[PDB]
Amino acid sequence: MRECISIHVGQAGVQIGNACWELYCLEHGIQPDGQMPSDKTIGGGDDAVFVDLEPTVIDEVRTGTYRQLFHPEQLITGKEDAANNYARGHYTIGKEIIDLVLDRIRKLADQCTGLQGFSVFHSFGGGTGSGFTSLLMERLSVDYGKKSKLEFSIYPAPQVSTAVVEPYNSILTTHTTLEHSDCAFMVDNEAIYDICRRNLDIERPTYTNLNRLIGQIVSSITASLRFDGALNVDLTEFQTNLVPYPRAHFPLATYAPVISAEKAYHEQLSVAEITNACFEPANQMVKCDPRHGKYMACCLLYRGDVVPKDVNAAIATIKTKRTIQFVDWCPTGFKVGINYEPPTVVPGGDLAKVQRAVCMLSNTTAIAEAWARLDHKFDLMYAKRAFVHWYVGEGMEEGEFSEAREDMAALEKDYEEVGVDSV
Amino acid sequence: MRECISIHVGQAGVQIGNACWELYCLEHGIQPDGQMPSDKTIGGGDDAVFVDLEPTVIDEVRTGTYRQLFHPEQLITGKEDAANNYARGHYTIGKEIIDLVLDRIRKLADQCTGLQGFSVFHSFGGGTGSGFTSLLMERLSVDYGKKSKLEFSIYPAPQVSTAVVEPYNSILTTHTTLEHSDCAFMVDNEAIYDICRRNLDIERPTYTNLNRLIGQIVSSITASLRFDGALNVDLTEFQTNLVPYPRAHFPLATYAPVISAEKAYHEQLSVAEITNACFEPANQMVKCDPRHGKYMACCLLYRGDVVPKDVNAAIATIKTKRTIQFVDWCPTGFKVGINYEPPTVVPGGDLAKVQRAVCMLSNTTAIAEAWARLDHKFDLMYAKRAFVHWYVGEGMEEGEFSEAREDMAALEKDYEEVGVDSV
Amino acid sequence: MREIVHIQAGQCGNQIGAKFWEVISDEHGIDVYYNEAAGNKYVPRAILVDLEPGTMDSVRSGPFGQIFRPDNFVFGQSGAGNNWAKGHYTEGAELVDSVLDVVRKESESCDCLQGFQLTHSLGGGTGSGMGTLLISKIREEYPDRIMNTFSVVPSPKVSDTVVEPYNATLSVHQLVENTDETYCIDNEALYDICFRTLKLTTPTYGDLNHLVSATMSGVTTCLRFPGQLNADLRKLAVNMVPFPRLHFFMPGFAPLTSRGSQQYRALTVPELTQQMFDAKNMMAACDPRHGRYLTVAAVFRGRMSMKEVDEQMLNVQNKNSSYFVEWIPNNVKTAVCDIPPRGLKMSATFIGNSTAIQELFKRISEQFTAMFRRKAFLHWYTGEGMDEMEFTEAESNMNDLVSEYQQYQD
Amino acid sequence: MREIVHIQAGQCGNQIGAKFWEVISDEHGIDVYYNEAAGNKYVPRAILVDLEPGTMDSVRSGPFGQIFRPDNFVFGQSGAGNNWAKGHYTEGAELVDSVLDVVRKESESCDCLQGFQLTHSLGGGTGSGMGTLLISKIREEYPDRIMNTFSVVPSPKVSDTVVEPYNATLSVHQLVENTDETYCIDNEALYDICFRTLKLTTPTYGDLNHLVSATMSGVTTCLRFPGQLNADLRKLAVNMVPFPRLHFFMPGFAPLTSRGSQQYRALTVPELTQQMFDAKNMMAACDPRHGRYLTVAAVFRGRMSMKEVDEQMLNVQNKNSSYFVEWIPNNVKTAVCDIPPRGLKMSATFIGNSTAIQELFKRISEQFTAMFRRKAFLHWYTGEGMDEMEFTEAESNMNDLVSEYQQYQD
Ligand SMILES: Nc1nc2c(ncn2[C@@H]2O[C@H](COP(=O)(O)OP(=O)(O)OP(=O)(O)O)[C@@H](O)[C@H]2O)c(=O)[nH]1
Ligand SMILES: Nc1nc2c(ncn2[C@@H]2O[C@H](COP(=O)(O)OP(=O)(O)OP(=O)(O)O)[C@@H](O)[C@H]2O)c(=O)[nH]1
Ligand SMILES: Nc1nc2c(ncn2[C@@H]2O[C@H](COP(=O)(O)OP(=O)(O)O)[C@@H](O)[C@H]2O)c(=O)[nH]1
Ligand SMILES: Nc1nc2c(ncn2[C@@H]2O[C@H](COP(=O)(O)OP(=O)(O)O)[C@@H](O)[C@H]2O)c(=O)[nH]1
Repeated sequence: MRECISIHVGQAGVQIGNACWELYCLEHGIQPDGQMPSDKTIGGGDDAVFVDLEPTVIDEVRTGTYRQLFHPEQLITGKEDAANNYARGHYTIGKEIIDLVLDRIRKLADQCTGLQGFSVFHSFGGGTGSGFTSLLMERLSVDYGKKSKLEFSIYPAPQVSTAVVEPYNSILTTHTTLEHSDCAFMVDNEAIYDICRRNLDIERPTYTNLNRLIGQIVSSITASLRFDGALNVDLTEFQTNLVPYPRAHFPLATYAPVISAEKAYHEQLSVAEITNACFEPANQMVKCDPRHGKYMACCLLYRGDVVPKDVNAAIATIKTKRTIQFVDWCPTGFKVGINYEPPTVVPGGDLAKVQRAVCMLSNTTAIAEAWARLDHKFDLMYAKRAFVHWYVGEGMEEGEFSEAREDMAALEKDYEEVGVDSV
Repeated sequence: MRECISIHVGQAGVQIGNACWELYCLEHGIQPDGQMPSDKTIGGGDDAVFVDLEPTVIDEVRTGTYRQLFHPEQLITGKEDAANNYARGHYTIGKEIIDLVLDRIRKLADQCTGLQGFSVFHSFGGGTGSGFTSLLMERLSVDYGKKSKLEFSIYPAPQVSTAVVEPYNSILTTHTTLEHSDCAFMVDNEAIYDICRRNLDIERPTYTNLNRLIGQIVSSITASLRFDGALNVDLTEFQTNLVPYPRAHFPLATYAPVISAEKAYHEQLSVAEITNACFEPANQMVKCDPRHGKYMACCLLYRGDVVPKDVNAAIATIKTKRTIQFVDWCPTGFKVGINYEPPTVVPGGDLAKVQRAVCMLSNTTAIAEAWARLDHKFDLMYAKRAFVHWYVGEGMEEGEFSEAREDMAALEKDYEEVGVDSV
Repeated sequence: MREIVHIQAGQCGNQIGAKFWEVISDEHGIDVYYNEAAGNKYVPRAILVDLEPGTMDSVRSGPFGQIFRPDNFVFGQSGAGNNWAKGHYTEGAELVDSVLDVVRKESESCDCLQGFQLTHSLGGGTGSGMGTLLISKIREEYPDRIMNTFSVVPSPKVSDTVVEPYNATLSVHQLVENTDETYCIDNEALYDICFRTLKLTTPTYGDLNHLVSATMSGVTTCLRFPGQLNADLRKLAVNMVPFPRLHFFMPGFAPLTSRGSQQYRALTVPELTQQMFDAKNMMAACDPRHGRYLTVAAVFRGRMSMKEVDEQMLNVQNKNSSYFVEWIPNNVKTAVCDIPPRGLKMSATFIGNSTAIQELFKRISEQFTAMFRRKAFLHWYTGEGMDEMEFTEAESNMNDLVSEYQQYQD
Repeated sequence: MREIVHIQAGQCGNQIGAKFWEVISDEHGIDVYYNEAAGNKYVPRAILVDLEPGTMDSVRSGPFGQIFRPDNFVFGQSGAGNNWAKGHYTEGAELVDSVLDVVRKESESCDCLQGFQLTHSLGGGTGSGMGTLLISKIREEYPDRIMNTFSVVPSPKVSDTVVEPYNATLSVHQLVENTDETYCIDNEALYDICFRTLKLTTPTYGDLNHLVSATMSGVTTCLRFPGQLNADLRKLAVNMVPFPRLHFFMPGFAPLTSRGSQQYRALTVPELTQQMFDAKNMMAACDPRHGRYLTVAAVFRGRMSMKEVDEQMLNVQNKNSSYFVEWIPNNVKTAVCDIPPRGLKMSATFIGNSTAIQELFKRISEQFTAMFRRKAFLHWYTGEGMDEMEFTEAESNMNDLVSEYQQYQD
């Protein structure tokens, strides 16, 4: 019934998103629905806003297409080849295609009574979809304040793609928080170009390889908890559990049963053979290390028919390990949710169908680590000279940084105001 | 295409020039062209102004002729047997035939678009062509300022031809400079009546003998660098390299492979067997001695097909000699130019054809020497009485000298403002 | 979209910029096949421009003497030899209007305009005085647009008592005027290759020019057409230009080798990753091993093991850790792009902002203050305005970089 | 072009000037062959002029008594003996108009007029009062044109208590009036040759006149027709006349020898270069070895080794370095001119401005103040005006040269 709206701004997002409605092939929301909004109310009553700043990556849908097309009209596009100077795409250009996107949205986010929701598929570190969304939201939050916002922002990859890239995050977060977003799932490409190279073999992890995998996880969240069924959830009730303080805390993600096809799935993994790898480092998203941090939550998400009586069997075994450890102000437990719906895999794209899907969500005060090191490859140059003059000769600033480095600093600050002491 | 105009005033010039278009028999610019201007644009689109003040020496062309005739009309002529009192030919008489010459020129220098150039074949030390050209230029410079001017002025010969001769140069240079001419190649007959007697045997070096040799050199300059081909040059770009300061510096000339016919050419001289004699005193023009003077340039001109890789072979060997030495404010190097075109010799007139022609151009601060001694055989008499009353009783003066002795003095003055110190 | 408006001016500039379009081999039909034809329709967007009549040489000769012919610039009869004042104050300010009339009736052409990569060789006023003018003339008109230039620096060898005091009055703005980004060759380095490494008992311009083109193309069309992912002509100027007064790129091919049974690692895949990163194979010749590079772009050519390339490219990035500024988090990025040239089976393409080019600067700097100031020879320009300075405020600029550059070279 | 209007006046002047044209042998046809016939058409441009009837003697006699005959001057009956006032103030001022009527209807004759070389012998009022008048009468009319004169100075011997106080009133202007240039003979020197050197128990005018003509011709027609290069009748007065009040030339042939098996060096080629440069063979007899020569012209005749001549002519120029002013850079120039005379096989011709002629001046100077002033005899001129001075202002002139000349003689 009540549909949350989604908007993927920027190649990294468009490409991701693009490979999600491909994963969102899980049931009814495919056949003769093209322009057939009618029927049931969910999966998208017309399974939607694609706004890129590079009319092309976002053109492998309509003009030339790309195996498919939802609704030629919901994919805003410009001409300005790109940007890549945050300001250059957040101000200058942005300011141009932000009222066709904000108009479109409203003229979508305002269809069929009762809104509630906005899943913004992001990706930061490259203007357009790094600087233009910094605005999108500043806008939405201005006209949907009572509505919540999620964002699967793709974190940069230590394989370091671009300089001037590190610094975007900072002049980005600084306002792409309080001024919006209650939750946000950091991805960190580094992760996958590592996992989709280990747990999934693959030599040179192509973007799609990495999309057919950041795309699965997204289902095992949004989708995983966004179609009634049995045990359920509400977007409103997504933070209440996962979100400690308004300081938008970034919950860490972790998928566990990942098996290619060329290797042995082992017939199956006990409903617990999984929920431990699910606790294995290399099976997370943000390449963190909650090995030094008191969870402020933690809540499993099993998928594809499972009987509780067997779940706790590991929620136990684990418990028996002196490690883990929570904080205080939180009942050092879980919130485990089970889905009977089977884990949807695609043709060579997802690689092997599982019997049991498992992907939990915990916000350990340790993400702060792999989350401030990104503040080093910044306090580094961007404090001692750096490419600062482009974020000027293409827009305003000269403290567009600094000014926006404290709150994005006060983060690892806050992340200790919940970890250094018994309060 | 773009042709520079040439005007030879004065027997010494007429005779020279007369034997140059004879040397300028180097290719197409001979057959049925008589009054056939058509075809290719060079060597003279009608291979031209001959203005002498003695209707006769300049009459061995048309009336009686002399083995040939370019264009009966371009050889202005008077009646006034001669003159020889600078004023007597620069003022008095000159003032008469200077508007048939300046008219003819303009009505030549203004044919076929794009001018640029004036090669004034001279010869100073004897009015008419010593005093009438002092005016020609004073005129041209008045109606072609934007155009450049070269002048192969033949320097007097210590075998001293005429008194009152020494002193012309002085009341001549004084204004036949700044007020015209960017470059000027001093010949100094002394030279040849010596070289065309040594390296060319010959007992009593007849004017033609001396013309069939000042004539060759001129080709290996003007011609040598005035018909595209391969490596090239532009008149505008003749001083840029050869001309230090506006103080019209007189570049010193030097031809190297000189062999009669009656003696052994030695089959050939290594392309370097030459470029050293080319650095032997006796093979120069002005009987100077750059043995005491920091070159401000120096640029070789090889002719008749040569491969660079062998040239520097001597430009090297030489370099290895502590001597030579440049100034400072100039990259103590060269500007070497090679011509594939073979060295054109004439029937007994040029004496033997070479395999490799070589003639460089350097302006050593030592020409000043053989160039101010000519100021002695003047400060001598022309300061203590001298024939000064003719340059009066045949025109104005009484300081036509002196007044015009300082700047022609300031010369060996300047020639040290580029040689006494490290500036 | 990367509509690139290729500019090519000056005699001894067209000659190179010409046989470049000889290197851009894909002709006029008859051929990834998912082409990225940047610039203009199927006729070189090129806009040749000469002061004299050099727009013909081999320009309109044996190679491809059809560069949109009915547009070429000459004006018809002129001059401008080796006088900067000329072709930037005089016999050219005539032409400008002509050009800045045909580039516009060319630039526009619907599709978003990339910028203008202007070719030419610093220090020769014909098209290195006309062009350096075009820039300041294309600039302050097309601010937004990014400008490029493949300027050629006069080999320290020294042609002309003027092929030197020339350009030093260019890098007096060819770095404060439109030129947000500009690669740079040094004829010195070019002789030296056809000598100090490659063979050739002498380098015919038909030699000391080859690399000049198989190096531009090796940075041009690539980072342009399909290959691995993509690239345009501007995100560059933002990852390769840490500062305003920017820095000149020090390009550098690699598989130059020489004839012979080229078994010198016989183009080993890791060879490209060495056959390149050295002054023995750099087009500016300036001991890179001097100061670190503020950044560096690579462009591996000729389909081969992309693994080895990141395994090798980081290698040296992990090797001479003494030459990578180290205050610019990941001062390098590779690029692999399929379809190879016409004789290597593999080939790279250096493009680094190495503070070593400093040399190839303080050169055309200790000749002016050491000549055109040590006394004179300038009394050849004043003819065309240029009175007094304009050679000192110009010396109080390009001479600066010494200091500027020396501030991170460290 | 050197259209020379030859003048010949006075009895004892025509006689010499006549047999001159006897010396100019090339007749009226029947003969370098690239002739320089200066003067007039094939009839001596000569314009003989006598006060009495002397225009006939041997004039219109055995030699060539056809000097344009139908023009000759006499007026018809007259006189003018040895009275300067006469033929320059009187019985001549009648004739002048006559002459200055036929020289003009002769001078003109199209071709550019050289000037006028006027012959005569100073101190004899017939044609050395008429002529000295002609001058001041050809002058201040033909300024431009250069005038010449082969005046003959009355041998110190002293004919007439008047063949002396005569000319002294001539070199009173025959050097301040048209005479930009004038050679000069001294009869004294002429006896002396036919005595002190050459033989002759007595010099018939048919002796003391020979040299007079084989000396003029030796400076006339040469430096005129073909020979080596060329020459005219005026560039001379500019290389041989250092000053206004000029200086009189001291002519001087050489191969005079005498009969006998002339083996005195038998006209050795170097002999000419000695047989000439001495007072034992000079036509003014004035110890040249006195003062240096401000200049000197030579004119070797009779085809022979031009080498020897410059080898010899500089020789003495390098020899008596004590007699060449030495403030006039190259106070000498040779001249070689093929075709020889009628009996030498070789022959030279001195023409020097030697301050030695001073003597041949202070002579006709210590006779006036030493006579015509020492008291009188002048009471023979006053008859025809000439009252008082005019013999003292004339003495306050030619006497000057003493000083003037003596100022470089040194
Ligand atoms: N998760 C994910 N990340 C991607 C994908 N493609 C690129 N990226 C990463 O996302 C960033 C790429 O951003 P770009 O597409 O260059 O830029 P953008 O911000 O999306 O938009 P523009 O500024 O207009 O180019 C880099 O950090 C890439 O490593 C993809 O398919 N999936
Ligand atoms: N180089 C060279 N110099 C010559 C030649 N002929 C004459 N001269 C020089 O020119 C001068 C000789 O001039 P003359 O022949 O006496 O006179 P002119 O030049 O006819 O006299 P004007 O008509 O008044 O100029 C000397 O300086 C000679 O050295 C010649 O063929 N070549
Ligand atoms: N790289 C390169 N340089 C050249 C070429 N031809 C000439 N040059 C050099 O270019 C430098 C700059 O001046 P030049 O190019 O001649 O100037 P232009 O005549 O205005 O084009 C000179 O020093 C030449 O040596 C060529 O084909 N390639
Ligand atoms: N050398 C020379 N001197 C002569 C000749 N006839 C006369 N004289 C000189 O002339 C003077 C006397 O005669 P001249 O004055 O000529 O007589 P005029 O012609 O009647 O005036 C003397 O001084 C003679 O020396 C002659 O034939 N030869």
